[PDB]
Amino acid sequence: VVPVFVAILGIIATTFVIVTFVRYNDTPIVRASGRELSYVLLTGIFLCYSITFLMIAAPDTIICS
Amino acid sequence: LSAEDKAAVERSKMIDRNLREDGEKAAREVKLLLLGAGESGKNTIVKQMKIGIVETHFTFKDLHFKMFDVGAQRSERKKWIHCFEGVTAIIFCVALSDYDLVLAEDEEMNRMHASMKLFDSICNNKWFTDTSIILFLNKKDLFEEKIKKSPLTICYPEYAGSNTYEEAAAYIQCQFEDLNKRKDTKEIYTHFTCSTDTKNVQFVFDAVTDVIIKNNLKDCGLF
Repeated sequence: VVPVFVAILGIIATTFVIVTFVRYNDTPIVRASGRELSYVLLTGIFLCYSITFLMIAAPDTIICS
Repeated sequence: LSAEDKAAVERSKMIDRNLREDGEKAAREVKLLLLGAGESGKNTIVKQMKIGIVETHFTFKDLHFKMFDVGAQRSERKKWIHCFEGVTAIIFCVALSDYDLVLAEDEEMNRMHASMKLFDSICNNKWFTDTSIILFLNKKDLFEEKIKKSPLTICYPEYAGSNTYEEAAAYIQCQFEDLNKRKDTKEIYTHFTCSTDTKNVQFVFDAVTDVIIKNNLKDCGLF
């Protein structure tokens, strides 16, 4: 249970950052940060909590892969 | 294809290779347009950079400059001004020791008003919307010695300030940087030049380097 809520809060925070960057696309601070690579890095951040959900799941043939 | 045609294609390929090499060599040089009044101290600045059109190549810290000059071209500037659309920067001279003088035998024309008119024409031209300007305000020593006997009210009726080299020079500088109506695309680098200054090449180097980096950042969509 504890990793689940930690991961959920992580997902919510990452979503907030992504949404605010989309809404403020043309501002100097956002443009100076390498937008096209910023989104890739944020996807990388998003994947880890899904990794939590995968490791808590029941072992199977698909889940091992 | 005959043997003669094969020789012709060989020769054409050699010519293409030579042209590509020459173009790559020419793409890495800073091109400067030197503008100003005839007596605005252009000659001294030209002398201390290098240690129809007149061309002056010079190098600083492993970088090259060509520095074209069009002072001796008495004709319509609208006809040939577009040949300089892609230059890196524009250098403009003012000669502050001109606010109490007249020019062109008009006998009612302040020299500095003519300089401001020329600056306004060049800064807001259609071919120069994203080209930075290096403004040299030279002959400042004559201004310092002269400012005591004559006040700034001859050239500027509204001054509301003191007669000192600290406030009048800044007043003239803020007049030239207020004629720019494109503050969000270009910028003006102002420097005070004088006899035996010897530090103007480095100022030009810094300004041009900042211009190059800003252009490269804007091309990436990173600025």
